[PDB]
Amino acid sequence: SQDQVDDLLDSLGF
Amino acid sequence: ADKELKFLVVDDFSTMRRIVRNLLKELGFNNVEEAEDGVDALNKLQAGGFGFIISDWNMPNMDGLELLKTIRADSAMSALPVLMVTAEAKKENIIAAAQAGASGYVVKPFTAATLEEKLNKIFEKLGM
Ligand code: BEF
Ligand SMILES: [Mg+2]
Repeated sequence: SQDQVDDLLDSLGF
Repeated sequence: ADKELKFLVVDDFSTMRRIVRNLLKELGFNNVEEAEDGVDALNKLQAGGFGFIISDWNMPNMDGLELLKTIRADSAMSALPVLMVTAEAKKENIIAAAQAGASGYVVKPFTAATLEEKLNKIFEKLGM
């Protein structure tokens, strides 16, 4: 879920 | 990106605005103004010339998400870079930022190095 947050941020280019 | 790019720093806490303005200065960005919520921000933006917005999420009168959506739907300002600032990275808030067109997203507190990283990400994507 922290990994999901980091993946999410990466996917968004954030 | 141009050193003279005009920033608007938006936060209801004057100390946080001062900190962000100081981090910008540390990076060589001296052309910085402040606003205390989304309503104050839109007023300032009418003066024109603004090139980059950094906005907090939680503010009275108009919050950061409301401000971002307004800027993005505005006839003149729709493409303005907007870096969102939040107290905590949460899936729901990140996805809300994404859906509304946030140019970037950063969790406070952050260092000048982190600020520079996020600004450079936005500049790169926008060809600035
Ligand atoms: F009030 Be902000 F979301 F830190
Ligand atoms: Mg706030």
